[PDB]
Amino acid sequence: GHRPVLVLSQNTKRESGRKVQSGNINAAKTIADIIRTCLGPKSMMKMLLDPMGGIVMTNDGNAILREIQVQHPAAKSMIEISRTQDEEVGDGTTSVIILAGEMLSVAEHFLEQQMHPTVVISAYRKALDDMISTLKKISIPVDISDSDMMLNIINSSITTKAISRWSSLACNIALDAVKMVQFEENGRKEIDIKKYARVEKIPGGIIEDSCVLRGVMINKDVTHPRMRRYIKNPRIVLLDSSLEYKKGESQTDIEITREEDFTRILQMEEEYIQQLCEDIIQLKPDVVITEKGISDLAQHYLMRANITAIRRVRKTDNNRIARACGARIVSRPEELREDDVGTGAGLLEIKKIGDEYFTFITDCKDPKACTILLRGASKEILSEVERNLQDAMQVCRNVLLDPQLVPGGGASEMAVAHALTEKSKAMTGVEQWPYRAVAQALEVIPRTLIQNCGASTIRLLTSLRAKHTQENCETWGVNGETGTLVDMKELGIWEPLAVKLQTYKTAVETAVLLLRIDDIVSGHKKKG
Amino acid sequence: ALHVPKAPGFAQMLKEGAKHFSGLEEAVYRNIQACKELAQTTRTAYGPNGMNKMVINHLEKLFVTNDAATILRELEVQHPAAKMIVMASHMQEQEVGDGTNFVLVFAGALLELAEELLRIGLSVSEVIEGYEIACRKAHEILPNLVCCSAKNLRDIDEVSSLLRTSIMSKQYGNEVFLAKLIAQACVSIFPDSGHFNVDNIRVCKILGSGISSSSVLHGMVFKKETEGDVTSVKDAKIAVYSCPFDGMITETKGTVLIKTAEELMNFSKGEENLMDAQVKAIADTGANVVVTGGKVADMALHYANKYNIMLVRLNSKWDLRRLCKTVGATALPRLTPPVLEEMGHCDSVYLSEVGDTQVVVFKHEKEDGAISTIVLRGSTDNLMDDIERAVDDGVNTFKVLTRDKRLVPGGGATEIELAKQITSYGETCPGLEQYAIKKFAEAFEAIPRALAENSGVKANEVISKLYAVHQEGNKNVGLDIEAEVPAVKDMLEAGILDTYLGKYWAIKLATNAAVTVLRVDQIIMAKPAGGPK
Amino acid sequence: MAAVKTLNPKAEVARAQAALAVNISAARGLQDVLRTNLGPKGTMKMLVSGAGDIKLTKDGNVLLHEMQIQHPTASLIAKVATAQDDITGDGTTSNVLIIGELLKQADLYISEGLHPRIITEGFEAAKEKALQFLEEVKVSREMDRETLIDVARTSLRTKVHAELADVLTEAVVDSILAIKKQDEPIDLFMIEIMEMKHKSETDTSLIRGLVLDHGARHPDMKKRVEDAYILTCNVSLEYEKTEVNSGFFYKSAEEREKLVKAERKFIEDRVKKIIELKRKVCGDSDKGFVVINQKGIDPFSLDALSKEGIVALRRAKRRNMERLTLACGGVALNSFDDLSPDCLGHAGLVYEYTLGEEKFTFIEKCNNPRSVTLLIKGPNKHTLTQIKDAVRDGLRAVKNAIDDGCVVPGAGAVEVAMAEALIKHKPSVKGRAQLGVQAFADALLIIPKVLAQNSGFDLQETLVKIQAEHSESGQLVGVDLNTGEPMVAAEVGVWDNYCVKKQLLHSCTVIATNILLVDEIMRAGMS
Amino acid sequence: GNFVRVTDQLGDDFFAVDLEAFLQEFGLLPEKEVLVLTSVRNSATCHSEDSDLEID
Amino acid sequence: FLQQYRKQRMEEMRQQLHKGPQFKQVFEISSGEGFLDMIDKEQKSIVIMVHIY
Ligand SMILES: Nc1ncnc2c1ncn2[C@@H]1O[C@H](COP(=O)(O)OP(=O)(O)O)[C@@H](O)[C@H]1O
Ligand SMILES: Nc1ncnc2c1ncn2[C@@H]1O[C@H](COP(=O)(O)OP(=O)(O)O)[C@@H](O)[C@H]1O
Ligand SMILES: Nc1ncnc2c1ncn2[C@@H]1O[C@H](COP(=O)(O)OP(=O)(O)O)[C@@H](O)[C@H]1O
Ligand SMILES: [Mg+2]
Ligand SMILES: [Mg+2]
Ligand SMILES: [Mg+2]
Repeated sequence: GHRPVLVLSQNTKRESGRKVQSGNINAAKTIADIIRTCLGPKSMMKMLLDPMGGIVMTNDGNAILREIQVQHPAAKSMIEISRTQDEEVGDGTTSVIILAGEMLSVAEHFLEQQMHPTVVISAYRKALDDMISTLKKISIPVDISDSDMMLNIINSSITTKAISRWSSLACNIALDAVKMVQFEENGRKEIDIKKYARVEKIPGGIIEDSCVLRGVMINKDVTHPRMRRYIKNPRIVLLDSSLEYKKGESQTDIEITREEDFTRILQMEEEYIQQLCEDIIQLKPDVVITEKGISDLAQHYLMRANITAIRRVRKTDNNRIARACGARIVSRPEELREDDVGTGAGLLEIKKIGDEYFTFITDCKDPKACTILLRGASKEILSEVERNLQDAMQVCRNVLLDPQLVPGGGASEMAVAHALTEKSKAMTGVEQWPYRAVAQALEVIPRTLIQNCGASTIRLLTSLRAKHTQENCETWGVNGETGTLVDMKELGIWEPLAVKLQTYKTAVETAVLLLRIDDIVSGHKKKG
Repeated sequence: ALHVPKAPGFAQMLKEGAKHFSGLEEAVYRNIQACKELAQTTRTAYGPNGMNKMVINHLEKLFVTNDAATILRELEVQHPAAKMIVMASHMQEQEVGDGTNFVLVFAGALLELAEELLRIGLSVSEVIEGYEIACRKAHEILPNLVCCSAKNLRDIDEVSSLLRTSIMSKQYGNEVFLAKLIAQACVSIFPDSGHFNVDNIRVCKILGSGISSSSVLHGMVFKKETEGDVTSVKDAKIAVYSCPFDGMITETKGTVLIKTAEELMNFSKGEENLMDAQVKAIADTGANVVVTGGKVADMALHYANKYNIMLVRLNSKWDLRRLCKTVGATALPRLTPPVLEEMGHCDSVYLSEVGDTQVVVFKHEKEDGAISTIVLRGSTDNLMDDIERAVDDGVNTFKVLTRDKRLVPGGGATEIELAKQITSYGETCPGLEQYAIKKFAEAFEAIPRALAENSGVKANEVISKLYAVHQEGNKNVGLDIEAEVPAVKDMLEAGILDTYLGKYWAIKLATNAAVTVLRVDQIIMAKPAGGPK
Repeated sequence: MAAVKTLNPKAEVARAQAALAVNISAARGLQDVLRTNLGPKGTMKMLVSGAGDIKLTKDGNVLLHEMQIQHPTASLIAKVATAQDDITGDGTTSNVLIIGELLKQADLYISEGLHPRIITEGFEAAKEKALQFLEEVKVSREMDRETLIDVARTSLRTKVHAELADVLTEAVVDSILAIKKQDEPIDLFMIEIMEMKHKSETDTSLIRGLVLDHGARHPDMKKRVEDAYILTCNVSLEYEKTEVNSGFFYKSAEEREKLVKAERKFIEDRVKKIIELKRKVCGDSDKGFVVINQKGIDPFSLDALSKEGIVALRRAKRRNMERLTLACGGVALNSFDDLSPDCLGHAGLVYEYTLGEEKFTFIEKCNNPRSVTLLIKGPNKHTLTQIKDAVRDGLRAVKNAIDDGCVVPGAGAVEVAMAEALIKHKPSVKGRAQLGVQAFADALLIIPKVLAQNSGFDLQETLVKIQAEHSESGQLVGVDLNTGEPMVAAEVGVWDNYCVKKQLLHSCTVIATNILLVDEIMRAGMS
Repeated sequence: GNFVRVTDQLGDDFFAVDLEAFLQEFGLLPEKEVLVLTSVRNSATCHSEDSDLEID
Repeated sequence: FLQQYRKQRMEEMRQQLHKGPQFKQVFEISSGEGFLDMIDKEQKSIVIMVHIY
């Protein structure tokens, strides 16, 4: 048809200049303002409606941000920052977004004037280095062997979540899970909360009945009623290969001419099943767990040896059982060895919860994996409880790997801001203004805590700044429940240094990344 | 100030297509109106004078009948209270086989009188309690109204007289002939053992000669031809095979592996020789009729013709089982010759033409056997369907009589006596349940009222005469159908009697349906959406 | 307007007071609908699906599922009620009522400028005190037959009509007592619930055996066996193909016949083993042999078994293996390699019943059946469904009353006493959480209010009479649904499950606290 | 695939499980392939001179 | 009762807990020529599912 001469495509949109920078900064500010009120011990929860019909009720920043679909690429960058913070340290997700928004605001203040973004970026990087130095300076060590202090750290981590009502139970569950899943092999230490330390939520009951199991629990039942549903000291054998006759890999058509060959073939199928079962029985086990199917004839031959069999178990669940009971998964039954038999599980029991059967292996001696059994009001309540427990376990692992500890309640923010402000007095350049501005941008955390508590922001923040101008007041923060100044070595709110370092680094680098853009091109085909 | 918003709460949360009805006027009265409308639709087909109805379903199939259950089944009932009443009627049909229209009429009358009671001030609970009390009283009274018993079921005359009343409501004009046919068919069945099987009565419908040409055959009739050349056997020795009349084959896969010219030249000859030997072995046992459930091979048919064997192929496994039952043979799973005990026997098997239909008849000379067939003639398919429905009603009446032999007077006499007795009982009950008991008694008037309305006379005069004669002390008096003016007569002498079990179950089911409909207070209906089935 | 709507223009958002009002309105609508369900004097509801199926019920969970609702708060309350039903099996209507009343009482103070956090703190303190009081007031008793009868009646009378409830009470109590083993958890999978559609609703009863929804597939099978040996097996007696693509090859018709005859020898061996065992155990003709197979039986094996006078059933339910093993007393077999008479169960009567096209088999007169069946009978499908729901509720109630060594008085007496205790404890709570404690007590008071309202009496006068009677004497007095006067629930026989009350308190408090703290609702997953 | 008025055979509350099974049972949906849930990124594809070579 | 598909619930479970990064949105075709050259282009052996709505 009509042909208009064009360089780029019709659907290609390009904008540049101060408009792009202002749009990016306001997008980041809006993203921060979305979750501004979900920070602190007095945070309010939010209902998120899934596009799939689900409901998410949470005050965690990452879930709220991941449930929101946005068009502006700056908001997408902010959501990616939230996800990065969640994946790296598992805490501080709400704080990093607010910090990035405040830093971008104070940067926009300078970009309105005739200051180039590169100068602001260099000042921001200098400030970030100084913040890291100050945070490492004001940190204090912790004794990992002290269970009380670890429980206190986990509590101060979870005081801002809905699970804070059952603080002691949640802290004990998280500490026990992290401690027992901790592993050491070949000179390489690991925690691996992701693979092991599985959280299983069964709606109903009371949350005070939730506990961490000394072993693994799965939603499975015996393959046949004659199986024993209660074994005192079981010997467990784990497999992946099916216990049933299966076709080979190659095309293996038979040609039957004699009369008895058909019955002979069926008899050898049965004999092969019997041989596999006898090879299993030779180790004299009590429980056989398979990731794949178990034939009925195999069940009968296992019963002849009084062996309980469970089939169709997930690979992750089977690995967890192997870690818990100290067994090794074996593919070919004829290659079973004595050390592959799992001895160490002190009880196996299949009990009925509600209208379902659940398999419990919950008396292991020194188990390296666990199931956190969560019981509660409903599915959404248990999902929020699981998220809070995940936060607690992440904080526990962070403390275990890095025993440095940092005062909370905004005390660290004010201390770092004061140190950077004092340091900025001896530079006498053009970068001192952005340096000081991004230093004072850290005060958005105590300000947010005061705002959420409902107290007077200006008076309390001025008093806190005046206190931090003194000679030893690095641990003075705000009480987020009463809206009063308090020493954090008395209140007891402390946070891992790793979380604070990650939060500051991520916020500063988000500001730096969003400050480097002045041109936006959109609408072009993906071309691939 | 131009629109009325939805009320906050449940009204706003309701889905777009959903409907919510709550409260007396919004739910109970609407349900009662729907049930009354359904009863009105079915009412005009009650009794001997009930007119037929032409019902065309969604598949253009045409039904001409006065059977209430069939009419309700072919109707597209959408209101769910009327749906419950239809389920009650169908349950009555399944349990007894007759009295569905009674169930519908009684339920409609009960619900109308319940609406009246609710309007005058009574609560739903009081009406339900009174209805249940009156139903218990009626069930207690009913055994005392039994006038006579069957006292014999092997006699043709007695069974015909008993079934005449049952099949007089449908096909009023010609009921003696149908009664005789069904009596003969049922007396053939029902051996010395007390059990009676309804399935053992088969109905074959062939066009052409009017229903007066119908007859009862001691055996079975199949609308098909013979596979072979033999078409008539006089001393049948049927051997029945469930397997196809062909060489048996492997179940996995069969491949003829030929490695030499001799095998290629000998395979077909050997196969044919094996077929000939098998058919000869079958024929050597004296069998002259072979019935198979599968296909018939060409070579097998050729050798059956060679040895003078009559072949009949039955596609339906039910037909094969019925033939085995009516002949006395065992359906062999293989093509082996039948042993003496497994061989069937029949007096005559032959190919015949009735009208323009080719049929195969397995005929017994003796008036005995396990299965009897009624051959229905007629000039229209719909007419034969209606006659088949009447035959089903008669056979169900015979089955009920086998279960319980007690009978109560028909023609509304039992209903009038029940109404009188329940009214007398309720007049002595102090409390608010007396109104419900009296209304339950009055609901029995709907049966004689419907009979009189269909007969073409004034119902009020008939009911007044019935009350007068019953107060006189005659409990066996009902309305005279064969009269141009309101008149009554004794039906113990007239033979117009209906089963006790039918009345008992009909009253129970109608009362249960009415009470269940009354119990509903709120209705929440989803969007109709789809779901054709 | 809001921040979210700027990033996502087509986003639905309710903030602060708007979100709280939305949640409270949804909860109050659910409460308004489910008020009429509570109590034996509640009104039956009528539910018609899209296809047109009719369902009559009074159950709170069923009504919640069958209302046409698309609200998020309704979804959360439905999840809570579903968990309640799954675990305890009772108290869903009370769950919804208490949640709605808690939200309404909280809004009574929040609308006066009070922050919801204080209300939630008061809720937590009141919940702790209420749990302590409930632990104090529970009546520990020896669960004899009479107490279980009272509990089952207290559930079923609410669920169904009084006479049907009276029948079902004995049915469920006897069924539970039959399968119960001393100091062992009760497995409710061992009480089969079977629906038949021919008799009246009061003809339902308990069979000390099993009822199978399938019968023998061979016409020559016996229709009634007096003394039966039960063989429960999971072995395929039908033709089976080789796993490795066997195929046949022959060169003549005689070879084909030989291969056809020889290809069934594998199944014929197992049929021969069964027949040999039958001939060994019962050489005479009086005793019968019954084979119940989870797998299939081909017509050849059916005929072979029938010729030996053995009635056989195929394609039985998987749970029926355990049910028959516990009832008849045999051993379920996955193979016939070593089968001996000690693996045979015994049934004192096995007969076949036919209902239209549907076919049934009865296994009765067992020695000491540890697995029984409940035969639901009725003239309608909706009647059968309602009776099945009522039976489920009653079985759960009896199982809870057995598992718990105690039982709580009903008729709202425990709610009234608990509210009085909360009011007395209120001065001990420091701060403004006393308002939350008062709201919790008022919300707890909803059950007697709704009971009196459903019974037709005046709500406030009846409630104050109950409270005055309780305060005057200290007894656990509840609402009499016939006269409206105070009545001692324990003496009359109105019992409530202790676990049900505890779960009600915990779940209602948790969900109300979580809903009250929600201040922002979003739907921003589009575009 | 010629699916029209899928609500007739799926309803109005069908979840991803229903659609997945409904597509699988006609054999139109490709078989599920196991893959890493999330990991670190590499983002390289061959090219030229991408070869460490032994010194000689 | 294997037909009731208890596994459907856990299928929904890990479909809900599927991935970490953003779940993206369904691509929307705005022009008829867009649909035409979307189906005409792209690799042939890759299934394309279109939802008219
Ligand atoms: N009792 C308390 N008093 C004052 N501040 C607190 C208290 N508990 C936690 N905080 C502060 O709240 C912050 C945690 O908020 P949270 O909701 O976890 O956001 P994030 O998930 O981003 O860490 C921490 O920085 C901590 O300093
Ligand atoms: N010859 C007759 N005279 C008077 N009443 C009759 C006669 N025959 C049948 N009836 C009455 O008709 C009623 C049967 O009506 P019918 O159309 O069969 O309805 P249903 O099929 O529901 O029983 C019976 O109650 C019987 O009393
Ligand atoms: N006979 C009775 N008299 C007084 N109150 C009763 C009686 N039976 C049951 N209740 C009360 O009714 C309540 C049960 O109502 P129900 O409809 O079962 O609600 P839910 O299904 O939520 O348990 C119990 O709290 C009990 O106290
Ligand atoms: Mg945190
Ligand atoms: Mg009739
Ligand atoms: Mg209840």
